[PDB]
Amino acid sequence: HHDQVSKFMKKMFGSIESIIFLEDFITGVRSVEGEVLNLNEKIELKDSIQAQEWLNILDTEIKLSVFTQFRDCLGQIKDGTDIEVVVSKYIFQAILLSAQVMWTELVEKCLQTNQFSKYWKEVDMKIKGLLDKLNKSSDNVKKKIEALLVEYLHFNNVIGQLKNCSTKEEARLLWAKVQKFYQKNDTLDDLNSVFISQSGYLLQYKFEYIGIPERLIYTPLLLIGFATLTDSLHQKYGGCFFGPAGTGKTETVKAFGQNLGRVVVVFNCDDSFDYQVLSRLLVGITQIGAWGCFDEFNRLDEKVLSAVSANIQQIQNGLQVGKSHITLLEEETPLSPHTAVFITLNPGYNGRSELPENLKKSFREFSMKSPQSGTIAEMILQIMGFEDSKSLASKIVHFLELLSSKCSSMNHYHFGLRTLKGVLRNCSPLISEFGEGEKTVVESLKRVILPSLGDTDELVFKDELSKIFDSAGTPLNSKAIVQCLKDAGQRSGFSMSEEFLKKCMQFYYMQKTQQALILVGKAGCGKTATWKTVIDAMAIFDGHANVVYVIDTKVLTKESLYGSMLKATLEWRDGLFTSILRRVNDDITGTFKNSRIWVVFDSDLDPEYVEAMNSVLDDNKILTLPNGERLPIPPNFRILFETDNLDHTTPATITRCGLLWFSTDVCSISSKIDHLLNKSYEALDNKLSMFELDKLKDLISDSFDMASLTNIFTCSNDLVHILGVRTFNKLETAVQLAVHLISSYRQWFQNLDDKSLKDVITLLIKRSLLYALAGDSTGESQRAFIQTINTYFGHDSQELSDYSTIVIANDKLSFSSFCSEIPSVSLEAHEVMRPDIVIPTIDTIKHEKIFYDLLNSKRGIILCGPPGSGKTMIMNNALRNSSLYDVVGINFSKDTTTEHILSALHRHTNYVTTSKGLTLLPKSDIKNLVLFCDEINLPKLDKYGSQNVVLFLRQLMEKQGFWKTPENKWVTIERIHIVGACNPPTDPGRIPMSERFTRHAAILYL
Amino acid sequence: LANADIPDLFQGEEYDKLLNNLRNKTRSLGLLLDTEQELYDWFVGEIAKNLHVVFTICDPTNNKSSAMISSPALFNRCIINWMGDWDTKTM
Amino acid sequence: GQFHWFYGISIGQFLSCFKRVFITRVDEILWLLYQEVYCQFSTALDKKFKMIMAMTMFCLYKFDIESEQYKEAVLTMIGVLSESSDGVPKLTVDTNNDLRYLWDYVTTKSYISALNWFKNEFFVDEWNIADVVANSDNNYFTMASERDVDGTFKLIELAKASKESLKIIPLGSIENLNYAQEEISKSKIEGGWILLQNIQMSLSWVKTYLHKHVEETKAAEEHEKFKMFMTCHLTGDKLPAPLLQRTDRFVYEDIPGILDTVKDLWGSQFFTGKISGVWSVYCTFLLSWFHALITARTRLVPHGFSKKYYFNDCDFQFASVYLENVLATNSTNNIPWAQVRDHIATIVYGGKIDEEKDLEVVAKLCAHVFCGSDNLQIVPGVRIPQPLLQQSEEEERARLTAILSNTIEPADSLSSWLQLPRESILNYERLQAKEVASSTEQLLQEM
Amino acid sequence: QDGEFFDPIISRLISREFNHAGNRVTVEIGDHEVDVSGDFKLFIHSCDPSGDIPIFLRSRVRLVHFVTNKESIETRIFDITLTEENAEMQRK
Repeated sequence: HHDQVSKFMKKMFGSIESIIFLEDFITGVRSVEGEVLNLNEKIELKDSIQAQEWLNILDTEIKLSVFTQFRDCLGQIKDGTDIEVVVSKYIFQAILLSAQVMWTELVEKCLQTNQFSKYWKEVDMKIKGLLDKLNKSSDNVKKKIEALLVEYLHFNNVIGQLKNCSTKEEARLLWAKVQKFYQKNDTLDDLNSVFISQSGYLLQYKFEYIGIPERLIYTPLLLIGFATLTDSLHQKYGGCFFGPAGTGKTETVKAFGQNLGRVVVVFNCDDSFDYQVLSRLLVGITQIGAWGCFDEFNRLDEKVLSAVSANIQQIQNGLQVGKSHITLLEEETPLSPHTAVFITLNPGYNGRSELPENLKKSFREFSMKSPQSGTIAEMILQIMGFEDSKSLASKIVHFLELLSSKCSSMNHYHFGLRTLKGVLRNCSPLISEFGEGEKTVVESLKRVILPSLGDTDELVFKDELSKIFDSAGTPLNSKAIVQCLKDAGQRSGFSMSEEFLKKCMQFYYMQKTQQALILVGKAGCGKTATWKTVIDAMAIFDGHANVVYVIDTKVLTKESLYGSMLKATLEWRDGLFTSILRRVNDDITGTFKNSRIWVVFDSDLDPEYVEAMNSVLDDNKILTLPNGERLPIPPNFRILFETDNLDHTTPATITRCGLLWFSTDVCSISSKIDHLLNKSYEALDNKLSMFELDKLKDLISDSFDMASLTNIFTCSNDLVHILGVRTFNKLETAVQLAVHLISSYRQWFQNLDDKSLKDVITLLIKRSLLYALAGDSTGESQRAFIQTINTYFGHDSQELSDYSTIVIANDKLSFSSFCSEIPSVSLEAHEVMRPDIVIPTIDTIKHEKIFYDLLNSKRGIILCGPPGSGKTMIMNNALRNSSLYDVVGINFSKDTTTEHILSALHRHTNYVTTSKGLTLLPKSDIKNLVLFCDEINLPKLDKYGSQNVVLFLRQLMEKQGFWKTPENKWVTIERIHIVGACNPPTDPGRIPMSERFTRHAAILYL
Repeated sequence: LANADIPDLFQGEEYDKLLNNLRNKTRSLGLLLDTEQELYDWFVGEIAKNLHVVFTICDPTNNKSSAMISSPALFNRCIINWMGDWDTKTM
Repeated sequence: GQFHWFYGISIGQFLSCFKRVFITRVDEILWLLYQEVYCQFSTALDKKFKMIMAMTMFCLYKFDIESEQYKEAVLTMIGVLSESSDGVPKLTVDTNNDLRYLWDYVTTKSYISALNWFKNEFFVDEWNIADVVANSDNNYFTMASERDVDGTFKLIELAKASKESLKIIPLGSIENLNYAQEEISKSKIEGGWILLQNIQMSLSWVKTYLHKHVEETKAAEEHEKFKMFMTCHLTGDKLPAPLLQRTDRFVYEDIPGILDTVKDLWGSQFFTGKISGVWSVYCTFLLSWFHALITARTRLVPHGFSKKYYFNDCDFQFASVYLENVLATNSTNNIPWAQVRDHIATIVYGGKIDEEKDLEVVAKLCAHVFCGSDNLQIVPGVRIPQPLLQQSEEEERARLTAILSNTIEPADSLSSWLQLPRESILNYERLQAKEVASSTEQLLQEM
Repeated sequence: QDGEFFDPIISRLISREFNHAGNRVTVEIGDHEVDVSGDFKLFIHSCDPSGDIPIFLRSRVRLVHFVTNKESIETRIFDITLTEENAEMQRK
């Protein structure tokens, strides 16, 4: 066949992907990058020809063909030809070398004359000329221009530096440090004609094809690395750089190779890599005379490491001596003296790693350091469309550096270069709106850096931003978004406060640039409100619908969520995160093109889960399967993360995504109430006449004013709270209770006295307010708080007593206020011990009444208290009595799963497939069901520290529906209640609960 | 001990097989139970009255044996009894 | 042995030592023990642990033997050397005089002296590796040392002065280990001395071939007078304990002065022949001083360099290679000097340096050692003038050797020569005092 | 050879438990009931004192220390001292 060899070339060459034929004749080869190289002589083939014979000719011709394309091109530029001309007809590898040789020649003479300025503009113009050519160019040649730009920037940078030198000695020093590409206008053996000088040392360009690789930006640091590599190689020693991950040590060795026309073979060591394969590859590298880099050499297993390290010595000892043949893998194999071994050394937990002893007198160790960013910044600004790239790069860095020294040391704050690359990345669309000016940079600083800052640091940013550079007075997209945001919130129930507008604005501007968004804040900050409000405002402003998928991240396993593979049958089933993407990608049967897709993760985020998606967070925007595939994500599809803390996540994960730190709650105590009330009234409209509703909403408004409550909520803090929850999150507990207690007595509000009516209202409100602030209190404290309520409420208004109650007649509508009445119990001998026996107390009735009231509200209940305090019985007996609710008992243990909860429910529940909610999970019988979760603070948490079972209940409490673990669909639970008992978490055995779950609970400490 | 069943042992199909066998024995004894809930509560109640766990821990000082006494389930539903030393008379 | 792997002792080693103690009577034999133990086991420890075992063994004897007033006085002194406490001990006319002489060392802020006080008080001949080897009655020895030095060259003069028969064997590649195992079996029959340079690197082989080989060779006692030596590095791969216990142990703690190392660097340089300019030999002389000045700084840390850095004869070689190359590619005009410093200070030697603090120190050394017109003055006493017009290459070798022979290294060398302050040296002396004093108190209370 | 690590099953063989028969003597090991000889002997050997054995075993087991301690040095220096101090009485 012949054509079937092209597959295997990718491996044995590294640069090329597939080979080009005219069948009888080989016209050329194409690289993994897409670039097409054509040979000088097309190599003739016959059927009875061997692969080894024909391919060997190709390796030779592929190098010659590069020299041809190089000399052809170099000669052209020498004859005053614009570089824009050359690009279109010559392969990158060739044009790059031609530039380098001419550049070097042109600057070499320019050191003598000192005619730098004349050459500088000249170069600068070629840069601008290349840039504008790129905008109008075909994607393939688009790679080639960009790759060349990296180089031309290097050229001009060095010249500019050279212009600046105090003297000529200063210029000859700087020039010596640089990689100078010389050609011999003397000689034969053309493959050996090009050589490279640096620090006085020379190094022959071998002519291997490199294709068009992603070329690293030239840094002083990069040249120094190149300089150490050349210094080791000159004395026939191995190059080795140790240092922290992400310092680009292998990329350097890749680039150092390219600069010299070499495709480096990189061994990723200990990625479950066989010794037998490496031993083969080492023989091949010593024969073919290639460069091998050991990528993260440190990570090898001791048996392997010994064996490998000893082999490597053979090679490096063979070179230093120059032995023609060296023995390794117990066979006599010949050694090319062009061969080199490179070792990159990532650090361990213990320290920056070391080479094995034998390798210490065979290699030269060097310390890679992160690049001082200024130099990277300037080039990046140059590429976009500079304005003054030098001033911005100095100014941006100074400012970022300044923030770092001037802001508080906060965990998630990164003012490292990653951050400035990000400011710069965000800058490009921004430039489109405004200018390649500082002003566009200024805006991008506050688009990225500001959404992640917290109030103290928020001014430091503003103070030092104006201190370093002042740009402008007025902002675009100022009116238009804002009225679309106000209109969305009025509709949603929300209040546009300073902060809620702010964090809504911060968010709007970020979705634009960022595709992964993070929202971090305390439980009940306003996140769900911010994004649900902004996303809603965009369907008003753009006209694009949204399709939101809110998933609890840590309720499901990595297997339930990304895609789980079974070890033996290798049977691949979808998951949750991947399956909702296949609607958009695989079969966009309906309208997805014009829609916006948002996949929200409401639960706490951890390394293991984000690592399994890191590819979407990368510049890739594709999903990588454990087995089988990569699925690409559209620009519509945005992933949000709402969470309470970050401690677990990596700085690398933050800096890929857009981070939105909610310093404080978006909204005022009052404003919360306001929304809460109206949210409660809407529920009632479905089960209450408008005449009734209109009158009852009027009552609420005139009974409780904010001025009184402000002190009440303030005094709430001056109090000892078991199972602590903050004041702001306790609010929903008041209003939901209060409105239900008043809708309770609705009928007796028709005919009752208007002064007396207010007294019924005020009493209920004083009651509902008590359990919502002091319900989880000692009750020794409750009694104390009761007086505090009475104090701050109107003096004349019906005062609260410990056992204060409102009573109406058995057989006739009536109205009077009497408290503490008890039915009297007589039980037989056999009855004495029974799992369901209550001897009612003044306090059993007190708790059983309030407990029942909260369920009428349908707010979840946490009964916290000591063992044998009766929290289980009070809950059980109030419900074992009534026809309405039916109890279901689950005991939690240190390690209980979310399936146990489901299985216990399946016994008393019946799924119905009604088209109204799709799947629903009401109770197996008509009337309401109550899950009693006993020992709720018992199940343990992921090593990160996140109890999924609790988050699952939180899913049921907040979302009201859950995702099916195997079948992968949304089922909305109907009419089911969550109640829990727990012990004080000061007790041993006990686990601290997430505020994000306890916020939806009324807590009664008994 | 907190419940009187281990949920995991009998789940899914093995829940259905248990549930089938449960109906057989319940009727054999002479009682049919209207609901699915009425059945399981017989099963659990039977375990609670027929299975009896005695723990023998030697050094309660040991961190693994401390975890026994610690465990709430065991602590509440067990009768803790002390025999820690032989007295001079019993010796 | 708990702190360090090489510091092992068997019960039999203590017994054999106590037998040598023979071949108020109880009081004299006791004093014979302490001395003989200090004599045999001081050798297998480094200078820090020598001083630790000195101060400890001194208090192990004198607390039982002398007064209770003695006990708290010396202990309140060891507390001052450490950072435990500061006090003036209980003072009595003529009551104690040796103890009164010690506090004089501690109060004079002189630390090294007060630490060695306890060594002199043993009244023992501190055995020279030769004496130890001569006494020792085994054909095997492992001498570990810090990477700064190697006792390879001490062994050459040790063999020359008695019994000759020196055979240096590098363990390098398959060839060296393979040639090595051949030279081992043949030298024991012959009776020649053998050296196994830097075994730690070739160690995987040790556990298979040497571990069995040395264990099996109880006929090595039967074989001709022969002695095998192995060189280790203390900071480095941990030798098998069973092989280690079987073989005798020494720590080469002998550190050369600045001037001595300059003379030792320059010494070999004539063996290379002649391939370069007369001028070059001046630059090779410059590097000789430079290398001997950074190596001298390497030990002094933290005051001095931030971490322990190791510099090699490879670092000199890579530096001299660059120097030959710069003089080969440039004219003989002196001014090439600018990029000579940069390349030496940042690639050749600054390569291993990772901390920015220390990278500036290597540069500031190059500032002084390399750039220098007419007069350099490397050290306070010694001036190096640039090559004369006569341009004799044989004269200049002899001139530059003569400049070494003229000078004698001062008392204050580490502060005068390495341009770092005197107050830093004292700070360092104080800290190594604190380390010895601490570890001794810790040891006493533990027993 | 490794006493530190010890599985439960030997357990009935450590406590002297048996089910006696007309001629045969059986011991339960994990599952199978196996016949005991009586010519059969058991020793458990351990190398490190650092390794802790189960309380079950330690109580049924006769713990004997073949360890050449630091305490052994005091005993053994007296024998060497007396041979060089009063050779007439150490001989006798």
